[PDB]
Amino acid sequence: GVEIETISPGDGRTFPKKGQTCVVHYTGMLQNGKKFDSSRDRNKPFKFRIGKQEVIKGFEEGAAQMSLGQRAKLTCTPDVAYGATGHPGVIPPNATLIFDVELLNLE
Amino acid sequence: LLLQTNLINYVTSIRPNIFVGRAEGSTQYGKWYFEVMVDEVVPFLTAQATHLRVGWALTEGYSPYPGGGEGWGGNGVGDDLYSYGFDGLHLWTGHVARPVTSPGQHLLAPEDVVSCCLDLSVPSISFRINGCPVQGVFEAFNLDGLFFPVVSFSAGVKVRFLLGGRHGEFKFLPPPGYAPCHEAVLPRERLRLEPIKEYRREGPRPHLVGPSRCLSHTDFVPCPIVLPPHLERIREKLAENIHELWALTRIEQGWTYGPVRDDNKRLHPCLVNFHSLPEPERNYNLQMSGETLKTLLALGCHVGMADEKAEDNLKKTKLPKTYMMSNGYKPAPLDLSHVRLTPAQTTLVDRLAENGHNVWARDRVAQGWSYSAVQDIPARRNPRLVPYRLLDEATKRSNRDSLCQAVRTLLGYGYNIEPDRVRIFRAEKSYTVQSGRWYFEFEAVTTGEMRVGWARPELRPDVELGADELAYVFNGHRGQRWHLGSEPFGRPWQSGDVVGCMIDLTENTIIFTLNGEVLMSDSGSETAFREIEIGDGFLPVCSLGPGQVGHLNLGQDVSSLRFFAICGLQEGFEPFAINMQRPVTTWFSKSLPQFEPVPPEHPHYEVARMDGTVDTPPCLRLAHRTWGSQNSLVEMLFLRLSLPVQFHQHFRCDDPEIILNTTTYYYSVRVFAGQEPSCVWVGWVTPDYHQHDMNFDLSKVRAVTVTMGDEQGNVHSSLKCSNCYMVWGGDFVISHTDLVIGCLVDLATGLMTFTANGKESNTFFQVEPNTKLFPAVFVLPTHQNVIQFELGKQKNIMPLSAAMFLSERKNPAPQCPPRLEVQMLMPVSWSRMPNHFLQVETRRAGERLGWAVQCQDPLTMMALHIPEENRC
Repeated sequence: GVEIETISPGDGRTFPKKGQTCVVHYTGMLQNGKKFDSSRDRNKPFKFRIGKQEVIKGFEEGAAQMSLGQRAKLTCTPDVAYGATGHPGVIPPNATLIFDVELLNLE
Repeated sequence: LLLQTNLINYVTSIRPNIFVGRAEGSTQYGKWYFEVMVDEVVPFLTAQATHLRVGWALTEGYSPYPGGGEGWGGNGVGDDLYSYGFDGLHLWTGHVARPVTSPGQHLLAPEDVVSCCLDLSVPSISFRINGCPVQGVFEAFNLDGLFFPVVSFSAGVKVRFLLGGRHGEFKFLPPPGYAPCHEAVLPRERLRLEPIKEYRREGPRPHLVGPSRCLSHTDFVPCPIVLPPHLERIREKLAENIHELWALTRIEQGWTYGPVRDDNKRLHPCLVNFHSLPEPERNYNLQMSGETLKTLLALGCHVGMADEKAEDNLKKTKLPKTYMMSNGYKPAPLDLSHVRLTPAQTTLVDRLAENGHNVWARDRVAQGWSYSAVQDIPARRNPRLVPYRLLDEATKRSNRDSLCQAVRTLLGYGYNIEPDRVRIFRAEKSYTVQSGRWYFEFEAVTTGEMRVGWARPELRPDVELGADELAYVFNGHRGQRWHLGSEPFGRPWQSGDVVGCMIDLTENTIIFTLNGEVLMSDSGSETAFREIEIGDGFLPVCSLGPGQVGHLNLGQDVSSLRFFAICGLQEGFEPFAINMQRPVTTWFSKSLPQFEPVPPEHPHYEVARMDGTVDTPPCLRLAHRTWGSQNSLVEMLFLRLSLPVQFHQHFRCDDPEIILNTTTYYYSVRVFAGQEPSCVWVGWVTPDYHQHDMNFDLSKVRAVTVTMGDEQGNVHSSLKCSNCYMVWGGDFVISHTDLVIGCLVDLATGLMTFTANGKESNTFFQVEPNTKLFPAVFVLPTHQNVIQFELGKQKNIMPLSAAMFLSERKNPAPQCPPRLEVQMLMPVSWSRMPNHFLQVETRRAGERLGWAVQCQDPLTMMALHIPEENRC
């Protein structure tokens, strides 16, 4: 279950399809309020291909429901993103992940 | 467990001079309305988002400091229980975000109008965005204080204010019963845009200010015998005198005698005489004369009756041909030109005029009137319904010249009448000097209580600056030096003078120079303090009183020093920062009390961590060292433990099986003999608690009740946010037995029940899913033995050491590690001024656009997070 709560409105007609790149200037957080990732401290936007299983399952089912220029807030459940062993050193096991994704250009 | 770092933005806060309060006697309306229209917001100027919320706050609590605070950082509106923020889709109060269900939910985009409704008669604070109301309001809040509009913006935000019709243009019409916010401005003040709790103000030559004296809660309220026969006959003679004085000025400006009464036609019905006045005019004068002598001996001034022959020898004043009116009849008032008023009577004529309007303000408030800037007779609003110290000088002089008439004629008849805290601005401890000769200066913009000099780096902010042996300081208001007492020295200050301070560590002498002139004492000595030890060193210190303003030029530039070459250069003294590439950082004192551990060598309180026997669990005690005579300090101290407990993020919704699967924890305290249980408050404290008052009670506890429903009007949820979740010990019970107050928490359901002596009570509390709670006991010591934190385990519930530590979650034995100590809330603490503040542009642009405000400078800083106290 991915809960997509919007933050700023977008275009509402351009949505990502298969085999298409996206650029996403996200910043990820935990449930407690501690930030574990940001793509704006590096000033380099994250770019990924949809459908080829680069990102986690919660990220792409989260990025597919948005529009161009829309900025939303996801709450990825721990079942869909790093369930048992997690990522060692960053995210504790069985932790809820929150993402403030923003799609800049190209669907 | 370890310290975290992140880059956080800077935020400000600006208010107008619109304070709204309610009391027993409330002279304001109580329900107001204002609008805020945004026009330009950058979404992401830096890596963190631009923080922008809108709402109200109170006076004494909302102190947004630029460096440090609660949470990770960037504290503004909504980050405490004192302020109420709204960003478009979150209702911020108490540093927890509540998401709303509003049509078209988004952030505060440009070209948006956000409105804030307020009512104090019943607590309710509503918000409507772009003419559509939101489904979330704040109720059951505390009203001990005054409310004012606050916005808090990060870098890259321009926003306009819409306070009233005279200052702006309301794009939406207010609801019926909500007055515009421009009417509650006081007559002694014009509407300004100012920051809150400031310490740095930029000037032509940066000026350091003191704490502002804001308005009190009971300052807006107005505050209020037999009569002997020797003064009962003079009440008619004074009443005809005032009617003769009223008819004299009325004929002088243009009123005439007539049967009908008209102001525009200038008709006066009582212009002939006092007996020619009608009966409701006559008895009104005598009750008003009966009131003003009723308050005359009510202040305590003694009157006597003498020299009756000299009063009868006094005639009426001379009236010329131009003095008599068009009817042919003139009043003949008593001449008071032989009698001159003394300043003792000048102080009493202000006190009688103060008592006359405050009894007029209370009776109009009892009728049902209120105050506004406009004068609306059918709306029950009149602009002079403020107390006498908040009334303008035009109305204050008008009633004093009207009451100076009645005093000097009664004096002409022979009757004789008988008569927050303090800020400390010091430099950093890495710039302390040990040798050589150093000089700095201090300009005084506003005269008053300011103390400048040199102090050692081990200076405590709790003591008054100059009453201890840690500073050699010179006070300039009454002209005396302060070091282990007081002694007169030099001259008093004026407004606009520079005070030069030189130290010389080679001869151990300090010289104070006021405006280039070397100040001498009464004995003739030019040096002020002699034979001072070096020790740990000296650093320049500066104190400013309440409301005072003055910059401390430490002497970084040589040409910026005004009186350096006149005195203090050829003697050998050098400026402080003569070769420094960056400006000197200053460490200033806070008035926000923060928790910190008890010192081991404290003369009044001490603790002792006692070990656990087979009968008594491992426990710790506080005992008063000096309870009897010899400088005993008995004031209410607030004690808190060092580690919090953390509730589980999702709620649930003896035998070894029941102890390993339970999530409920217990701790108790035992109140000793001789300690009265009325002064004992036991429970839990959530970390944003910064109230240190010696008159603490559970009614003086911040509580905010948020109710958010659907668009139909029915509610969906009700959450109460408080910082102090405790109970009173006097409700449970020379007591010879000991009172045991226990606390029960369930981390799965979030339910807290309080037990006393093995009996459960009627109270219950529910918390947020993500919160932390500190076990605290607030107590006033009325014995040598006060309290005792006992971390014991009951029959089937684990002690508190399992919830606070992860290694001992499954060990049920009670332990007391040295990381568990007790804290105490000292009222002051040391923090550091930042070197670059946010530059704000305040300017009114047009009468319909409103007051515009903007900042564009990007600023970031790094800070520690410290997760066990959630304080940056």
